Amino acid sequence: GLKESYLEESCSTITEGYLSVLRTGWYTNVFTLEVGDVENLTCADGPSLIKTELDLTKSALRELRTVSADQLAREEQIENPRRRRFVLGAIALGVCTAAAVTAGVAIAKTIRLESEVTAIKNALKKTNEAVSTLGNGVRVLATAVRELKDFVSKNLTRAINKNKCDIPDLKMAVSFSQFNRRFLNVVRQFSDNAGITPAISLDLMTDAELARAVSNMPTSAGQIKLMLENRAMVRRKGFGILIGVYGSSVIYMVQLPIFGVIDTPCWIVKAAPSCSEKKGNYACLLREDQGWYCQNAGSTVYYPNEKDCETRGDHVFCDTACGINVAEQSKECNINISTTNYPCKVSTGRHPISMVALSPLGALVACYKGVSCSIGSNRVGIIKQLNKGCSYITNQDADTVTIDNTVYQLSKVEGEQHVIKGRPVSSSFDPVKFPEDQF
Amino acid sequence: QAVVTQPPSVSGAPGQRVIISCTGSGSNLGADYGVHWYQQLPGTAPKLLIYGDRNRPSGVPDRFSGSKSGTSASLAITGLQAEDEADYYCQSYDRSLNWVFGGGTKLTVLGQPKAAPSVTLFPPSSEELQANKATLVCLISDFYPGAVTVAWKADSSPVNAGVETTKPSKQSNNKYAASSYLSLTPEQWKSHKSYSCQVTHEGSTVEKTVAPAECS
Amino acid sequence: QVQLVESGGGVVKPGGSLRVSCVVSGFTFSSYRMHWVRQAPGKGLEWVSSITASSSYINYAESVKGRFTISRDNAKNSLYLQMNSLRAEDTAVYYCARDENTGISHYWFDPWGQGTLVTVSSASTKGPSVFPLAPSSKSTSGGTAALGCLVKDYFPEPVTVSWNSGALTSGVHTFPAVLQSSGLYSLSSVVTVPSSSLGTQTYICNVNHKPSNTKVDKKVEPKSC
Repeated sequence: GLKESYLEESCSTITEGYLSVLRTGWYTNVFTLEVGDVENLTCADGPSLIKTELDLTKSALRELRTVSADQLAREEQIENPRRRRFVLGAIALGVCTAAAVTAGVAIAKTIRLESEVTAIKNALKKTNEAVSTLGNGVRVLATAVRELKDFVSKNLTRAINKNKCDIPDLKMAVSFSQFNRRFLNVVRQFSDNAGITPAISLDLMTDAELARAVSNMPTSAGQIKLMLENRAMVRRKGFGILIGVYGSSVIYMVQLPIFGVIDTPCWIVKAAPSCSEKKGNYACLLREDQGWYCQNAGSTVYYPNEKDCETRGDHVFCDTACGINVAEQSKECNINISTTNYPCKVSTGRHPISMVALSPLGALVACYKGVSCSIGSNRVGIIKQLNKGCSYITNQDADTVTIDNTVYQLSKVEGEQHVIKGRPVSSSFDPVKFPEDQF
Repeated sequence: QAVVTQPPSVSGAPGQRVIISCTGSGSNLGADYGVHWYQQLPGTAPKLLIYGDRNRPSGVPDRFSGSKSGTSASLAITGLQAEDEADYYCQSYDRSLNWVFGGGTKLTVLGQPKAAPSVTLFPPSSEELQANKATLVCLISDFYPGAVTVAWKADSSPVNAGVETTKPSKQSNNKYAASSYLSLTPEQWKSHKSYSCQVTHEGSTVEKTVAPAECS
Repeated sequence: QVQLVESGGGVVKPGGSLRVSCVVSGFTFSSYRMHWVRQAPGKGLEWVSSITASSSYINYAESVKGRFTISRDNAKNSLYLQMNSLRAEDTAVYYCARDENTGISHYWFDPWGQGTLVTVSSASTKGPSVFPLAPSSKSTSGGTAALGCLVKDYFPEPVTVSWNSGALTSGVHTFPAVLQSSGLYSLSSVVTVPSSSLGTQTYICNVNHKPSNTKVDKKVEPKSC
């Protein structure tokens, strides 16, 4: 982002301008829709707008009942999914979140017992917003929505009297497809994904009920201001569970993430093979420490794979369920004289292949066996030819790099790039410490 | 919103139990936010006593325990000693006021026997009368209960023009002391007959009298 | 090993400015939010400011809003608190406290600093005037006789009273200062001595004032009555 520093000593790059936010825990939220006594009244006079929608609502209720009854069947002491519908349904939630689906499900078992939902309904009798405590000390924020029940009951049964249906209106029929949209989409999502939706949508929680349910958590005044502006990524990392249909209401829960850390410097380290130690003797080194890094409490957290973290410009949305704690002396491998303080793992072996590693600001390229690799752009097709490798090139100097008729694009972001002068590694590198470069 | 309320002072006796309360409201302790306790010695900076409503940082001598429930929190000191005389503050988080602190209560141990005060009245000097100014200095020292009221009566008339009594302050030997200064002009210094610095100490009264000449 | 040192306290007239610092040591300064907590003399603590670990979100108290400004320097290990348009209700002691949190609902200041004092009053500096207090009747004989010298009307408060230049430390005790109607301090120090040692004495108290020197010595002698 802000500054990239090139290191000839080990052929690596570091970008040091990323403020970060790390997830810490989950905040739950229990809803309760209303559909009312739609199952009782019947429409049996001509096919028209009202007739074709009542059957839709009743069929949706039937499908929701079937999928809720089938939801308490998959929980056969299952913890490791071994089915196509479940393995492919658990990877879209995030591998690091697979340990969070279990926590949500275990919370679901507590709240679907008797005398638990009874408390929730009692807590919502007079108001649509009432925080309630569970039996095991956990606090649950309960939200109630009553759009249909205040439409099916008070100003629908009058119109449909004596089963002389569909005749005495042409406008209320249009409104019956207005209040009915949310419930149909909710049941469709839950029946399509077996009750475990992959992310919140504007059907589970509208934009009004997300800003109100994020300013009711107990948090600082900065973690709230950050969420009320990153509510897109908040929606992207929270999943909703299904509790069931208890009579004529739909109860489900939705898990909102909590950002425990809001500002702390972070950096990316990216590497590629080192050198032609001796022309024909291609025995050169390779850092295997790439990934992310962030500070939380004076102990840097390390994510070995870059897919575990995202980016929204400066802010970095990592998580603390897959982080690996490293000593805060790990930043000393960037000034490499083969220091014995922190043993850098790096690697060992003699099979160097030409590689390209895309950097946030520039790009780094290595060509060893004499492959025709050339710097390219848009205004000029071929600008210059480079020799050997580890020649880091900016994204202002070049716009594409070509290696074995395979082009790579470069980013347009701008930052104060830096280069650290240093001699590359020599023929013999013994004092480098001991990694495990296998598997 | 609302502020966190604490009792002004708490009194105890050695070996007994002491309870310090910290009453909140519906926006700070009603929204599931913590109550945190700090002990401030008379001369130093506060140090953490309990964090997270029940825990103890290493160093606290295991006799401090806390509890929070609803909109209240309490601190229990078992086996009070003579070294636990300080000020105790309780801290929370409020929705609209970012960090709220309690008023702060002071724990006072009652192990020391009462001592009567000793007062000294100094006649105005001869040198000070040269520069058309008159001052009377009255000193009070060596009394354990820190509650003294100073009344300056001239002959039969209580004068309350220029009385400047300070607050009692601790001395090295666990005793208290105070002073009361009164300003006068030289004309009325000699016009009256006598002056006094009455001191009250839980009912006990000590009187000292000075005269413009007092020569006989 | 955590150690927070603050400096910059002093005396300033109302409607002025003052910049207090705080230097950290022994921990990573660029990972912790830091606060500024103030305490009036003899009153309860009060929170003043806060700045996150990269100067992004800054929160001010309600009574100091629009007058203070907190800053940081993650490379020079310090945080600063500019003040402006100070008032007489502002004098206090300022601490810089690191911030601890559990993640969701617990927030506390664990390693408080040392503290510095800020005096804000409209009174002007002025050297003390030392007046003697000679022994008289009713204040002598008995077991011991009491005498001392009076120090009056000095605005800042580094006043030291030494009788034999620091050699007489037997029966000397110095009383606390007095806040007069305006901003003016006064105190008296007295010494109890036997009422039969007169004629052989070294009772000449030394008064030293640091901001304005105003060094002066006064001898005390017993007069009739």
